[PDB]
Amino acid sequence: NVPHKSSLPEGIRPGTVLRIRGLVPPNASRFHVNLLCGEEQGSDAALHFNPRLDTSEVVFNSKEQGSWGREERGPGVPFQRGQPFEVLIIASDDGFKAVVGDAQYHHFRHRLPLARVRLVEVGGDVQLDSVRIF
Amino acid sequence: NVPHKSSLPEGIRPGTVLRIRGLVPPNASRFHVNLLCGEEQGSDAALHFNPRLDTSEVVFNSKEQGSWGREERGPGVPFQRGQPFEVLIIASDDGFKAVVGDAQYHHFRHRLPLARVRLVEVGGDVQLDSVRIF
Ligand SMILES: O=C[C@H](O)[C@@H](O)[C@H](O[C@@H]1O[C@H](CO)[C@H](O)[C@H](O)[C@H]1O)[C@H](O)CO
Ligand SMILES: O=C[C@H](O)[C@@H](O)[C@H](O[C@@H]1O[C@H](CO)[C@H](O)[C@H](O)[C@H]1O)[C@H](O)CO
Repeated sequence: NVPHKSSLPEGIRPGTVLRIRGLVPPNASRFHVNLLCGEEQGSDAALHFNPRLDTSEVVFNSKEQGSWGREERGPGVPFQRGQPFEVLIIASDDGFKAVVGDAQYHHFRHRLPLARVRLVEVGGDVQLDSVRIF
Repeated sequence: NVPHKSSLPEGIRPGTVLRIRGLVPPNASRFHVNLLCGEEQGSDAALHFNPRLDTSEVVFNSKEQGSWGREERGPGVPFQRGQPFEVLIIASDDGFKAVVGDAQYHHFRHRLPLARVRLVEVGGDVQLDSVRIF
């Protein structure tokens, strides 16, 4: 599938909503949504949101200087192979709210300053219908 | 039609998202989304968002101590009688972003402080499928 990768040169601020609509392929392993602080491979990640169909979990984390932080896991897995989905990633002063379907799923407190984010990437085993930043 | 009215006793903040899904009746005239600062119908309004199918405009305004402020109008009318719609009202530190469909429609600067909001009303000529505060 074609991934999404787009620059946020003015950054994101509290009140930013990333809306992602798509379908999990029937043979999917994992896909990811990253909010990154640079363009180079290995750049710091303010948020890594990683639905894992192969291991029935959704992992949240950050990355600084090449190292992963403490993993946070949401409750259950609100994604199914072969099914469409809608995700909101909502930025506040305190963190990122992940909404899947009709309910908040998990809240990830900021570890890196939000002002460091300047790129969004959506990739892995996912068919994207739309990616929008409001 | 059945309206929505729910309390926000803790107020709202940058990163609050109101997601409204519904259908505009085929003979609709107007409907509204209000963020109010009290429990009475005449309570101050931090946001009054008023799609008007009868006069082909969408009006934004605030109300304080019984008086309306300066009206703001969006570009065109992204609603149609008989059609379903999705609206996001997204709060930032600077204002409310109104998203309709796949695009930001208008940005309305705060006239009232966010901390004063404590009620959300959705009513008028509209059929509501979902009202959520994220
Ligand atoms: O934590 C242990 C779990 O068993 C597993 O989550 C971890 O995997 C990485 O997790 C990263 C996010 O913390 C990121 O997703 C990366 O891509 C993954 O390889 C570990 O490295 C070990 O397997
Ligand atoms: O032609 C534009 C007019 O300015 C018209 O829009 C005004 O309508 C009110 O507008 C309010 C929001 O400003 C709110 O919607 C109220 O319910 C409406 O009666 C009123 O006739 C005069 O103030």
